[PDB]
Amino acid sequence: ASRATPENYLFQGRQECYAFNGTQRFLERYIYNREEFARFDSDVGEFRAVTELGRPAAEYWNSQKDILEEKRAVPDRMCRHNYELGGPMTLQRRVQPRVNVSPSNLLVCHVTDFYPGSIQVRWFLNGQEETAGVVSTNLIRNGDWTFQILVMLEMTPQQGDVYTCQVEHTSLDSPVTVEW
Amino acid sequence: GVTQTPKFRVLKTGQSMTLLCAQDMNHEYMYWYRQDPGMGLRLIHYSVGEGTTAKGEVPDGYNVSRLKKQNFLLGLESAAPSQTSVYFCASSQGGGEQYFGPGTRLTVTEDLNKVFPPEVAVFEPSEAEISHTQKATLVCLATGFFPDHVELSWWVNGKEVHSGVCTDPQPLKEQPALNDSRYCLSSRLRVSATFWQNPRNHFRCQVQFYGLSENDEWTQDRAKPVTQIVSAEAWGRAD
Amino acid sequence: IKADHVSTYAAFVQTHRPTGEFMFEFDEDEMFYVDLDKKETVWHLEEFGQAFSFEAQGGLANIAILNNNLNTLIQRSNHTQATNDPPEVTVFPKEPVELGQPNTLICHIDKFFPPVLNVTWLCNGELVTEGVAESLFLPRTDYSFHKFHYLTFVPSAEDFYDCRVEHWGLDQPLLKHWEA
Amino acid sequence: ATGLAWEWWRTVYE
Amino acid sequence: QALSIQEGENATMNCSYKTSINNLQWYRQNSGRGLVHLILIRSNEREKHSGRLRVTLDTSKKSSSLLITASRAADTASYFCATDKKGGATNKLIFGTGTLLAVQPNIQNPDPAVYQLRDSKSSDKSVCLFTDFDSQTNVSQSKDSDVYITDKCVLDMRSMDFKSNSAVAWSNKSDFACANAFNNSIIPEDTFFPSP
Ligand SMILES: *[C@@H]1O[C@H](CO)[C@@H](O[C@@H]2O[C@H](CO)[C@@H](O)[C@H](O)[C@H]2NC(C)=O)[C@H](O)[C@H]1NC(C)=O
Ligand SMILES: *[C@@H]1O[C@H](CO)[C@@H](O)[C@H](O)[C@H]1NC(C)=O
Ligand SMILES: *[C@@H]1O[C@H](CO)[C@@H](O)[C@H](O)[C@H]1NC(C)=O
Repeated sequence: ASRATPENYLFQGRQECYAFNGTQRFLERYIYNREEFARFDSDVGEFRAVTELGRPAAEYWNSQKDILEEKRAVPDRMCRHNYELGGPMTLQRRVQPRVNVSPSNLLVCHVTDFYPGSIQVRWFLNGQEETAGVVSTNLIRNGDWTFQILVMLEMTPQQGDVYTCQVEHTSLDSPVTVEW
Repeated sequence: GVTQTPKFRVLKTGQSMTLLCAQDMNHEYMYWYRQDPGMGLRLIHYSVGEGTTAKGEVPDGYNVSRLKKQNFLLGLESAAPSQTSVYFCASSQGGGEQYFGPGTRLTVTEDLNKVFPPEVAVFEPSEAEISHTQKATLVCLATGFFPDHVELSWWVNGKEVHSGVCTDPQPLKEQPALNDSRYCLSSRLRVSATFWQNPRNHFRCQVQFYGLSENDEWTQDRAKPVTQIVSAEAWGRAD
Repeated sequence: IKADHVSTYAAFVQTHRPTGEFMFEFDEDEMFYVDLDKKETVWHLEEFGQAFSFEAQGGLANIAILNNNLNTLIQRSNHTQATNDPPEVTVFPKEPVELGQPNTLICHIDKFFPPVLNVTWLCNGELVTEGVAESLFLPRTDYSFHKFHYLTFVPSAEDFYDCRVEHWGLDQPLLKHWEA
Repeated sequence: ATGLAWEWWRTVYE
Repeated sequence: QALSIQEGENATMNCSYKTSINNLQWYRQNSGRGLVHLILIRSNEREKHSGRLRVTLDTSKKSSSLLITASRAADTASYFCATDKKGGATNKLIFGTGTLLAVQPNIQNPDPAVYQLRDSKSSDKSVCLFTDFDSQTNVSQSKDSDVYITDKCVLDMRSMDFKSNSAVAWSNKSDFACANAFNNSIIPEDTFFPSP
């Protein structure tokens, strides 16, 4: 009853700029549905057929030196141009995280509203960095240019003890600490 | 490999037409320019593929269509005198070389009755020039035509010649003050004195004119100024 | 590929809605896209619109090129439609949960193809039409898609929420339950 | 407010 | 912009653009027909060669120079500059205003003369021919209506390795004569005025 998939076909493409050590590398992908069949890699200098589906496409494109010359200029024309232009608000965006310690026997240190994604969350038990077989979740993208992370800690309390969650981030001069 | 059709056209104010551009080089990008003497080459519209077009420098008044990869069509809905120009088509594969077509000059006039074919007269070499330089120059005069859509060539013994020929770059106005004035053009053919003095050598000046077409209606008594070749000829003399 | 940062133009065309999308992501975060109906560039964060500009023709015509590639690939692939990949749904809040403190509930739909989705929020079993927002159909490296849905709510111990997701890979709508 | 660059995708051989 | 040089010499033409560019190009237009691409220089380059051409680029001044060495008669044309815009469509070019270049021939044995050609049975006009003058002479436009004067043009008799300038003047006027046809124009005193 119903549940018959409507007729649907898809084409998608990619234009990827890989910046590293002042170098730009450019990849252009041609994908039918979920099958990449043709690719241009600037380190290769010409098109390559990823699948048999893309052999006629890669053969014709490699015949036109006009087209090849236009793709070889992309690392300097687009990648380097957009990399140097956006440097201020994207390469150096800093958002300070917020830390929160509360239990659910696990202890959860919740870090919110931070950019970029590189962050270090360590657990301390009475000044000692007892990792104590800690379990942390993967990085959580919120989709609005902010990240999340949750780090669990197996704890068995002694009254008077203090657990400290220290968080080191590129947007923090000194580590932020919060105790339980 | 870029082709433009038509090459010449004369229209009445308010009439419509379509310029067709074609290329057999599988180029992905195509352009339509217009060139007037004062402003240089200016872009009207361009297209980076089937189904997509984009505006240029001077877009107002022109429409474009890219239903096929090989053809780029430029349309004028209501022709105006400001659209009198030469329209160039080009194709490319990127931001490198653009391959241009031969061009298409279009003249928009208020009254189609001002279209006149040319009169072609050939003038035989001066006898003094032959005695002084041992060379003979023939002059050809195309006169009283409108629009300035002419292609002049020289034919010796029924074959076209290019050596020793020099045609004016563009026709001049017979009356520069009056608009819609008729045009004139000159060309020269210089041959050796031995060649001109041969009575069996045939010289002919050919002027291909471009005027009205089949679909245009003519309601006047004089002959229809259709596109035609008007010719003048002269034979050698051993005097 | 070695990279300090990755900037990618991602775009697709398909038969059903959405028929097209053209976006640009910086380190896998959508920085801007071209609204194909309004023919306008839309920036994800308002700070981006003050420091950058993008001619909408870069998206509209690129979508046009891909539509031609779509029709070409349909004929050569003998009208092969791709297998439906069912989505994965996870629901989590943006900030740590505190009763009476305004928060944002995030529904992350992941690893689905084709990019045709009906997503809706349910509060206590009934529809929520206000306080909602959504992201684009974001690209993945395996050429599947993921998407974010947002709902601003006030946490209460007597409220339960659901993210109802419809997809061609599912024989029945998927309810992802979440509560405080 | 400076403008970002883009690149045209190419048409498949057909 | 206009410029004229002698055949076999060097020609240098200049242009300037307004926006930031990725590549600059030079185009040539002979016979008022289709423009032809000549050379392309990228923003990373300062000099590039092609045939007898050498293009120079200066990103700071936003100008460029084209150098034509050992110029020939076929180099006579208009020369344009074409640039793209950073941030715009990579294939959308903007053409600047052109400069006209005329490569005058080297007249070996100048013999300036004004001849009257044989009137035609089909025409009411009388034609005079000012020919065989050297490239130093400039023809001036007629200042009298009903008297039409064309500018000098160069013909090449390739068989005899001979080049010559010429200018034509005609009029439907009984008082019009070749002795006063090319008045209002500076012509050599050496000019030969034979009678018909
Ligand atoms: C998304 O929702 C719509 C409607 O709930 C689904 O079906 C369409 O419903 C409308 C009625 O509003 C019909 O006119 C259409 O013919 C229906 N089909 C299509 C393809 O539009 C649609 O199937 C849902 N999509 C998913 C993936 O669940
Ligand atoms: C970066 O590039 C420079 C120049 O090519 C090179 O000397 C250096 O080793 C590179 N650094 C790394 C980390 O690769
Ligand atoms: C499409 O059909 C033709 C004809 O049978 C076949 O040769 C070709 O391999 C098919 N291509 C695909 C991708 O199935």
